[PDB]
Amino acid sequence: ARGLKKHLKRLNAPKHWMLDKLGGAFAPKPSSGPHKSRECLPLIIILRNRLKYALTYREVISILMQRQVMVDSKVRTDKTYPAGFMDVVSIPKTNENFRLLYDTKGRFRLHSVRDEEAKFKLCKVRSVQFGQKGIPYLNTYDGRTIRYPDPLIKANDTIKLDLESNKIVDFIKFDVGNVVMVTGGRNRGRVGVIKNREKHKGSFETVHIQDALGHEFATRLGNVFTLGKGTKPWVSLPKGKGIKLSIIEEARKRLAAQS
Amino acid sequence: GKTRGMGAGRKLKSHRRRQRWADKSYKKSHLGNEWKKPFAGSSHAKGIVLEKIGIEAKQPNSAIRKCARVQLIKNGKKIAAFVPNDGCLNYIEENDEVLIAGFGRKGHAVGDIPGVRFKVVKVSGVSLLALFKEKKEKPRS
Amino acid sequence: AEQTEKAFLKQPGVFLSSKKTGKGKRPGKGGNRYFKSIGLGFKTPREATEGTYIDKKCPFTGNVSIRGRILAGTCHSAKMNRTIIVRRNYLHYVKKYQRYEKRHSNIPAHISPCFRVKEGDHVIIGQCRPLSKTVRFNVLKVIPA
RNA sequence: CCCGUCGCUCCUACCGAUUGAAUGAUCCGGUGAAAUGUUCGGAUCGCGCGAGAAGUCCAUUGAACCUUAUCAUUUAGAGGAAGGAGAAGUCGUAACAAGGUUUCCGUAGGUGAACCUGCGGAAGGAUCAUUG
RNA sequence: GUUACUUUGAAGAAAUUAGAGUGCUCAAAGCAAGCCUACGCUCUGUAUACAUUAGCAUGGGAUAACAUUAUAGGAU
RNA sequence: GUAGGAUAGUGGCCUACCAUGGUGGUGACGGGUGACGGAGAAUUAGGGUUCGAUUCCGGAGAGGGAGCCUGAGAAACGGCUA
RNA sequence: GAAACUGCGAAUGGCUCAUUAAAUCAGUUAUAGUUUGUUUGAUGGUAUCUACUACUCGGAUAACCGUAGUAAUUCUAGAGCU
Ligand SMILES: [K+]
Ligand SMILES: [K+]
Ligand SMILES: [K+]
Ligand SMILES: [K+]
Ligand SMILES: [K+]
Ligand SMILES: [K+]
Ligand SMILES: [K+]
Ligand SMILES: [K+]
Ligand SMILES: [K+]
Ligand SMILES: [K+]
Ligand SMILES: [K+]
Ligand SMILES: [K+]
Ligand SMILES: [Mg+2]
Ligand SMILES: [Mg+2]
Ligand SMILES: [Mg+2]
Ligand SMILES: [Mg+2]
Ligand SMILES: [Mg+2]
Ligand SMILES: [Mg+2]
Ligand SMILES: [Mg+2]
Ligand SMILES: [Mg+2]
Ligand SMILES: [Mg+2]
Ligand SMILES: [Mg+2]
Ligand SMILES: [Mg+2]
Ligand SMILES: [Mg+2]
Ligand SMILES: [Mg+2]
Ligand SMILES: [Mg+2]
Ligand SMILES: [Mg+2]
Ligand SMILES: [Mg+2]
Ligand SMILES: [Mg+2]
Ligand SMILES: [Mg+2]
Repeated sequence: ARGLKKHLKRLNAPKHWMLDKLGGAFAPKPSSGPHKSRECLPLIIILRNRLKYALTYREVISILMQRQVMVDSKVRTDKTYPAGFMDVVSIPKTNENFRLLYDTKGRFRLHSVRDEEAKFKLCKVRSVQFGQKGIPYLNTYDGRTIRYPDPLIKANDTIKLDLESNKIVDFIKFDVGNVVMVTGGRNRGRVGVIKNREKHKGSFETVHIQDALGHEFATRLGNVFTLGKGTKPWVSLPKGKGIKLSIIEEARKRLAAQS
Repeated sequence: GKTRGMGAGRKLKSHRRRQRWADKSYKKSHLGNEWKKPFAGSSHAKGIVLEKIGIEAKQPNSAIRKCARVQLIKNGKKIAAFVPNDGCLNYIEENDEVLIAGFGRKGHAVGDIPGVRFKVVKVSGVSLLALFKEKKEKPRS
Repeated sequence: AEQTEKAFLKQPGVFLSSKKTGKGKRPGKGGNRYFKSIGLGFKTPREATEGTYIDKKCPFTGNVSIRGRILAGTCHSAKMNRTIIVRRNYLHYVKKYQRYEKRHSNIPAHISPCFRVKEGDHVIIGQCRPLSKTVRFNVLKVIPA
């Protein structure tokens, strides 16, 4: 190519969007934004495919251009706006507040939240460094930059951010014994407590996580998001509480429900 | 005996590669000579009828097998093509346009006809089968 | 001593004609020779800390950082100026015959003057940015053998 | 039952004068559009200044062409010489029996053709055998 | 001293293949859809597996390969 | 290899000087391909064999070369210059 | 509100497989070796200093209008505005 690609073929869309194979030749290409294209959920999918408020692309645009949808307390009129992990989606007209979280199967789920819970969100810190004039600052994995951060905060920690004031109200250090959710890989959407951390010089760090039922799994450091201090998450989890159920037990539950 | 060393994979591969050329079928499809043959790797070829020829049948049979000398349009090569069915040579004329197919044995003579590897399928855009059964009529011009 | 070129060779950023003295100054400060540790558990040779050679491509005293792949091999050739050929020997699996064949790779690598290498000894090379047409690796350790 | 020359028809390639031909890619040397940079230049335009076209100078990239040579893929050719196939051709009878001179291998020579002969060799011999 | 080898883990686009669910009238398919007609509900579903070699991390130390041994210039 | 130039930047990418180096029967170099590569397709004891121009990913081209303006991005051709 | 100036886009998409045999390409790496319109989050303190508009600087040009050239082209020259 001679420059940036503006189209996304439907087969090339991320699988967790769950787009029909014969729905069309194209999928909504995520716009530039706080979240990466492969790790986002465009507002068009949320409003049309998931919530079914809009029956078409045109209806999605019509709904959004009325300034009726807010992301992180800010009105967004971009259909392909990348809304990702921990983001808050609010529709004041319908009195609906949603938080984007990964289900046990690794797909974004619109988790309904209370009004109080909709006033804050969690962020993961990438690094802390000095800006111009020697002013310290940190940036999160959702594109945010915060100046004069708490000196105790460091990379890979989780900060509680108040959307109304855009200030850090609390933070969690990345350490063993903290409940976390996996945001990538085959174990995406699972929730557990860190057991130990393996660090290799000049290589990715491995994190070992134990599920509430005792199941053990490991993942990379960049795929681990801390949800609270100790074993109690700071936000409400979706249905299933990040517990991955084997296909056999899922089938047993389905058959039991059938009768 | 065969070589069996665990570090002797290269020799086994090379020996098989060299010995594959002794296989006639492998050599035919890997020497790149199909493009110098009259059909040049095609199932069919069109040509112009030059002359009707009778070919004596091979022993122990005795017959005159009717064939046509055809020049292929795409490369100008001249071949002998058998004209099947009774009295079907009467539907062929000099300077006629004929479609030629293989004789079924992949470039080899068939039956008691010596040195003939092709047959006529169509004449003047009409299949010989239709002409034999009177389903169609040969175009006048 | 090492001024064998048409230009004066010196460590960049190391001021020499200072009115003060580098008594308690760190390496590279106060005119003291600059050196650094490359990490990954590798030890800085004692010949680079107290040497006088100037080599901008030296991992420990130059302007090249080590990142990427760390490879081991045997010194195949040491005829170039500050460059050696490292021969890496490995086995390639031949799937159809379930066997292996011998194979080798020649890897040009920069060798700092702090190392003494000879054709036939084991070396460890770290990856760095392109240094020449074919050189992308820096000698980090030598086993005399 | 069987071998070859010779005689007829057809088919396939091979050699070949023609200092053969075409195309593609590299090699030697030469010319070299256009553009870019540089030197000079100053139609002209605004307030002694600023901007500035045509043109010109030397370089860089370099198409295109010419010369030399080498590879790759095709292709014409008077004529020559091979092989094969084809119901009922001519001359012999070389191989099959000890095939009527056992056969055959290598080498050399010679005869219309099969073939003959010399030297050494093999049994795939027509002898597994003379302490007779 | 250096490797081969084996175990385990991460990560490893979709589509295609295998495969769970689902009466497009059946089927090839598709990713639908089901209860009841509640001004609704099922947080509806849209699983899971596979993936040579080479690379990364981990446990083992049998079978193998390369290097070394005594002019002590050896170990402490 | 040293010092420069150029580049968005590393690099014989280019220039000056210096050294004689670099690859190769573990097949270099040269030639052929009716050779774009892959995800994949056909057939299926197992091992294998054959195919992959074509809707997904990556690359290249716009009759053949070359040069270039605009621009964040092109050596663009439904842009320009030879 | 036509027209026109200004801004942006036209480097995406579609098509094809000619060239290309460690090359493209696959898996796996690196940029501490660079550029990146845009989106998202943060961040902008000294200009006149003796001229001395900042309650706001100056000169043009399109559309328009009217004199046209050429066989001819979103070929093209003057003139009057804003
Ligand atoms: K006959
Ligand atoms: K008969
Ligand atoms: K005889
Ligand atoms: K005999
Ligand atoms: K005679
Ligand atoms: K550079
Ligand atoms: K250099
Ligand atoms: K290619
Ligand atoms: K632009
Ligand atoms: K415009
Ligand atoms: K543009
Ligand atoms: K790759
Ligand atoms: Mg394109
Ligand atoms: Mg006889
Ligand atoms: Mg006789
Ligand atoms: Mg005899
Ligand atoms: Mg340089
Ligand atoms: Mg292909
Ligand atoms: Mg082709
Ligand atoms: Mg097509
Ligand atoms: Mg494509
Ligand atoms: Mg192009
Ligand atoms: Mg054309
Ligand atoms: Mg052209
Ligand atoms: Mg072009
Ligand atoms: Mg066109
Ligand atoms: Mg185009
Ligand atoms: Mg091709
Ligand atoms: Mg490579
Ligand atoms: Mg940017």
